[PDB]
Amino acid sequence: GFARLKRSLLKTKENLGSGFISLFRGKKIDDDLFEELEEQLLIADVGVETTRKIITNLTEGASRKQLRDAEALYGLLKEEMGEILAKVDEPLNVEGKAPFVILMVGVNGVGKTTTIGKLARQFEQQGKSVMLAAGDTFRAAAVEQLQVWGQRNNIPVIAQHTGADSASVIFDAIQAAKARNIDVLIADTAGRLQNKSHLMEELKKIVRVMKKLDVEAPHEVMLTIDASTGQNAVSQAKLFHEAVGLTGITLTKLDGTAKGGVIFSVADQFGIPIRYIGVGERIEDLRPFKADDFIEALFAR
Amino acid sequence: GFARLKRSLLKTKENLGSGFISLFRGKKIDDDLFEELEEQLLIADVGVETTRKIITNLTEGASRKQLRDAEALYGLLKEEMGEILAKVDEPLNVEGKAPFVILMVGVNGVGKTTTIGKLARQFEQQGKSVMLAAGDTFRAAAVEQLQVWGQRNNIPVIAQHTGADSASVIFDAIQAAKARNIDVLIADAGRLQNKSHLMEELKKIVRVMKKLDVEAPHEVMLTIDASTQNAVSQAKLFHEAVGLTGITLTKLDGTAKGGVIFSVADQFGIPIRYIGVGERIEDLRPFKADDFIEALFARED
Ligand SMILES: N#Cc1ccc2cc[nH]c2c1
Ligand SMILES: N#Cc1ccc2cc[nH]c2c1
Ligand SMILES: N#Cc1ccc2cc[nH]c2c1
Ligand SMILES: N#Cc1ccc2cc[nH]c2c1
Ligand code: NA
Repeated sequence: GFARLKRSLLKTKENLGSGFISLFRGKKIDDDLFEELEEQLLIADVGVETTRKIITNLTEGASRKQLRDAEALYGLLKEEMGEILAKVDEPLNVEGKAPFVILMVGVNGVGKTTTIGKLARQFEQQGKSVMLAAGDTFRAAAVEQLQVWGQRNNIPVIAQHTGADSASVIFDAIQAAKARNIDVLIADTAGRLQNKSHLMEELKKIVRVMKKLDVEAPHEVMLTIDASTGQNAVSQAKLFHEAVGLTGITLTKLDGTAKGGVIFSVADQFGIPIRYIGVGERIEDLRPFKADDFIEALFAR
Repeated sequence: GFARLKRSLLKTKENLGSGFISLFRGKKIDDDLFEELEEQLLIADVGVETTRKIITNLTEGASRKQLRDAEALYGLLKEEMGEILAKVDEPLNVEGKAPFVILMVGVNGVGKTTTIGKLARQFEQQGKSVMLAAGDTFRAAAVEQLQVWGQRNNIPVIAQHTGADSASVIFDAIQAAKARNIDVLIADAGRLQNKSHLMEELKKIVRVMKKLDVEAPHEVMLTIDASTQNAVSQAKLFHEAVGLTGITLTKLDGTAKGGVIFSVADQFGIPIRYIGVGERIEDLRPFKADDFIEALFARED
């Protein structure tokens, strides 16, 4: 089962889920064993504190049943890691708002703009009318590409001149979305790396200006991060969460990275729903995150 | 690849998968719509019981999600139909036995003998040695076709005179396969005229097999023809008569009634090992439920 997800997770599977099978084969449960396991979890980008949590519950659970063969750790690990992901299994529901405003935050070059396009096309396939706000206002090439993408797919894109105030663009977009009975408004934002404090105050300004038109907006604050960037994904999540308060995460580029295990760190450290995972190039490969599917593909033996 | 798979399903896609799109376009979610959808599933050979389950789950999930637009039923239906096939998505693994014995059951004229040849060539291509047993012993023309095929393809075929005891032929083939360290033995009657006979003959075959290897047959594989509820009915008969462990469904291409795969999956819960979607050896595809669903529900809008 799950042949496509298993292929996407091939490099992750070398260290997590099925990768544990060779690590445990014919070993006994002792400190040597748990030390090897901790090393492997850290190599897989699971994170220092998440790994310590797993080893602790795993060691206590082994002791209680007086488990002796390391092979018996497998089911316990699958349960422990499964519960980490279950806590952030919650599909995004955009129904019933006029418009449902998604604020897309995150650094440039990690699939934020790709994710906007795929979400837009999915929502329109669902029968919703979508509009985009080109809030990354100082990147003239990014804004023009977004506008060209909108013209190609008959989706309105609200934009202003290079250097325009992003909070102004997004205000004008909410106003236009409301006038045009738009169901989902997806607002891009700047993702420059220099000067982190400036970007964060810019996002807080956007949120305050939105609330001049709708106090429930933004209805979703969605971070996009790229699994191939390993722990940098965690550090980005922390920065954006502390600044504007995330309500959802999209984790892209799971296919072809050995660092997919960063999902556990993201899930455990923040408890924010992971709404979507990106497991390939298709629109349909931005998949709603389903924890038990992910675990099954990972641990399938 | 995936593009050939989509093309091979175009006729079934008229009414299932992407065939649902025109049905939902601009409609409200009400009983008229669910009635039309139920009728469309039944026409596609999904089956009364399986259709009732799909419609019930879809209706409940639409309510809970508070859906407004019929277009949004598409993703829920893709998930419901995908879950039916996920539950029978276990691949056949023929490795590690001397020989791995596949007992091929099914009626005559549904691609059973074609499937035997394609599997034999696929296994050979993977580096495994293969033997066939001509267990359809009262049909002289069929035995000779199988012998001719084995001659043409340099694969040994164990056979006896017309009217030989099937279980004895298969007994002799397992003996020979074991002596020659053959990796895979594929054993071929499929007469439904007196079904009480055919079924008792299968139980005799299995009993005799177990004299030489208590694990044999390692797989009991039914073959049925997707272009034929006859295929649903043959699976019921063989399922109750013998313990099926796998199912091959042939001729999915060029037929517009692709729902039998869903009815078979849901009613019996037996793994679907292979689907035949064309004339080439490789068009007998190891079944991947996720690939199949994606091809069936592929949409470009
Ligand atoms: N998916 C997606 C996508 C593809 C191209 C562009 C260009 C600007 N935004 C885009 C989004
Ligand atoms: N265009 C624009 C616009 C309109 C109102 C406010 C309020 C704060 N920024 C704004 C920008
Ligand atoms: N693939 C295949 C195939 C087609 C015809 C016969 C007849 C006896 N074995 C057969 C195998
Ligand atoms: N050829 C043949 C054969 C040999 C032994 C037994 C035992 C039961 N059936 C058998 C058939
Ligand atoms: Na499968």
